[PDB]
Formats: sequence, C-alpha cells, structure tokens
Amino acid sequence: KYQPTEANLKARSEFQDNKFGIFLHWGLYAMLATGEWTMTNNNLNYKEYAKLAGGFYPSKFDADKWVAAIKASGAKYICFTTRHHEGFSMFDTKYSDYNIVKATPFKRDVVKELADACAKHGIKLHFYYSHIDWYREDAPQGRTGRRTGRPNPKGDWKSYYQFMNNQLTELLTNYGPIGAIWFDGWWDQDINPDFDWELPEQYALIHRLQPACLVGNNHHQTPFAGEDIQIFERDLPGENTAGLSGQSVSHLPLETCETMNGMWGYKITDQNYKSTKTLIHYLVKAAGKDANLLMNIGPQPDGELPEVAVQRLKEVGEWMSKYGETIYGTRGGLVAPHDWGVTTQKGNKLYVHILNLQDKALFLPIVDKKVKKAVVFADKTPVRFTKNKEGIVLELAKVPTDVDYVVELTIDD
Ligand SMILES: C[C@@H]1O[C@H](O)[C@@H](O)[C@H](O)[C@@H]1O
Repeated sequence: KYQPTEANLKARSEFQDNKFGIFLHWGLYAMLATGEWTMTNNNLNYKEYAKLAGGFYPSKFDADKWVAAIKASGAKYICFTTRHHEGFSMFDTKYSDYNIVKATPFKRDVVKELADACAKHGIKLHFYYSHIDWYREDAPQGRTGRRTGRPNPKGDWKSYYQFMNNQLTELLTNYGPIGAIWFDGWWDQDINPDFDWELPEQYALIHRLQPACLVGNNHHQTPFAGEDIQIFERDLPGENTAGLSGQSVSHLPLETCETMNGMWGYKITDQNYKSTKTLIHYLVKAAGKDANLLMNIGPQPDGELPEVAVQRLKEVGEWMSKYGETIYGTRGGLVAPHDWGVTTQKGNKLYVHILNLQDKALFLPIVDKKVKKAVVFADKTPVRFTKNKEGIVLELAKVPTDVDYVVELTIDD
C-alpha cells in the first residue's frame, strides 16, 4: 500500500512548520462577481458562459504585487486555483483551448507569473485542481452542473480522466517545484457510492513526478491511502459548526481553510471582511489544534487583490513580526484548546495564548510535566505561578485585553 518517501515526510514536517498560507480563488467568475458557484447556481449555458473569456482582461494584475502583499502577512505559501468547477484553466495548457492564454485577450499564463514571483519571494506554491467540471462534455455529472445544457450527462470518464492526468503532468513539469496538489470535487459523486475516482493511479503520478509534493483531497472523509495532508473546510479538526466536517482526525498534517469575507471567489456585494483580531484568532486557534490555516482572498476581475484584504494582511503581518516565534515551527500544545485560548509548543517551550480571559489568573492542568519557568513572551517579565493538585495557576499582572496575551513556559524534558 502507501509508502511515503523520506522526501515526502520531510515536506510534511516543513508544511506543519509553516502554519499559515493564503487561498486565491480566481477565474472567469470574477467577471460575474457573484461567486465561483454561479454557473451551477444560475443554470448558465456552458457555451454562453464560455463567451465571457473574450472579455477577460485583468489589466492591473501584478504577480509581484500579490506575492509581496501576501508575504507581508507572514504567510509562507499560496494555494491558487489553477482550474475550478467552471472548467477554465488559468494556465497555458495544450489539452484545452479554454484557458487564459488562448481564449482571452489577456494572453498571459497567470500561473507562470505567480510561480516566478513565489520563487522570487521564497513563498511555496500549491495548486488547487477541480475533480469536477461543468464545461467539458466528457465530464460526468454528479449532483452539480446538471443544467448547463451539456449533451451527455454520463460523460466519457476515460477521456476526462486522461485529460486531468495530462493537465496535472503539465502543472507538475512546467512550473518548477510545487508544494502541494489540492484536489476538490469528490463530494460531487457521493450520491454514487460506487464511483471509481481512480485515485491510487493519480496520486502515484503526482508522487512520481515530484515525490515531495503533498497530496490533499477536500473529500470531508477519513483520508485515502496516498494522501499526505487532511483538509478541514471552514472548521477546525473535530469541530463541525459550518456543517462540512464530521470526519475523524487522522495522523496526517491537518489544514483548515476559511474565507476572509464570506465567499471564495470575488463577490461585489460582499465587503464584510473579518477584523484583524478575528483573523489572528483563526490562525492561533488553528495552531493550537495542531493545524495550518489557509485564509482566502478572491481577486477582482481587474487583477487587483481587494484593498481591504491587503490591509488586513498587512496588519496580521504586523502582529506576526512580534509573535511569529509562538506559531512558526510549533505543534499543537500539550494543553487542549479552552475557552480562554490555546497552547502551542516547540522544543522545551509551551506557549499559552490567552485570547479570552476575564480574570487576573489562569489555571493550567499541567500535572506530570514540571514548569521550570514562566514569563510574558512580549517583554520577558515574570509570571508568578503556584502548583496544586490538578496543575498550576498563573497570577497575571492585569486582566488581558490583548489580541493574544502570550505567556511562555519552559518545561523540563
Ligand atoms: C475550497 C472550497 O471548498 C468547496 O468544496 C468548493 O466547492 C468551494 O467552491 C471552495 O473551493
């Protein structure tokens, strides 16, 4: 069965170490500015929808600007939608003329420009790839895309499968080293429990071209053999407030994805961006649950990242410059997430992230381990603490009102 290589295991460790990445959802749907599900939500004819590519020209696109804005947040990788459910390829593929170079006046391989900029800024680059397709006539139809006017609902699974494997070969050979392939769409065939996605062969292909490329699949299931990371959508592992994540937590590297407003693709009615404080909290709570955070922006049809999104990124980076040592290269801390906050850990250090506390003292259930030292991370002032039957009790100088009041504990062994 699945034997992950030494390189793959190293890449899993580096992934868990980086903690924070940015999701970019960009395609033809940015013209419509009503969301990447609009083609199926509105039952748009597939040929009519394809006509939009003739008017696609994000004149202000600047991959360098994007990646500099993203790096100023402290994020270490980008996950970019190379091709979403709409079926439009944002890269110069030779297996379909329905792509940004051939089909639009822009005539520019957006994916290549991104990969170059990412390489220049030392930001790893992951590729989102859609297992389902609402445009191609050989794509089989599950629950979505049943009213786009296509002629063969059953599709030609052999043709379409060969097409995906050839495009993945393109993406893995032409754009230098690729952090991960992020598959999505599996849930589209869940109504058909016998649907054979032929995943062993595809994962084998990916690992055969680049053995350190991680493989994820947003299937909301217990991971399948050959996957290298587990995806939780709009929820933290073991949580299910958004209704998409009832699956158990595995021993694979965990990653949570989330939007900065309410949608993945650019939405012109939706300018309700979460505060900087909410965003830092998402990141820290994820780290405290031993998971990465993948935070999304939907770029505009003129090619600029939304301005408010960029300012949020800038302010999150201002916080990260001060507190990143408590997040980077850590794992889920020895003390489970509580209502007051979370803990992370690295070496002999356990970081207590006090996010939400009304008191001037905090009880921690640390029994076996001995707490050798306790200081305020920000300036290294003492934290008095007393042992008791069930743990320790920190005595704080004030009721914390910071975004994250971090106390650094040194433990033995
Ligand atoms: C990552 C998100 O998860 C869902 O399954 C997708 O269908 C959304 O459009 C988005 O890509």
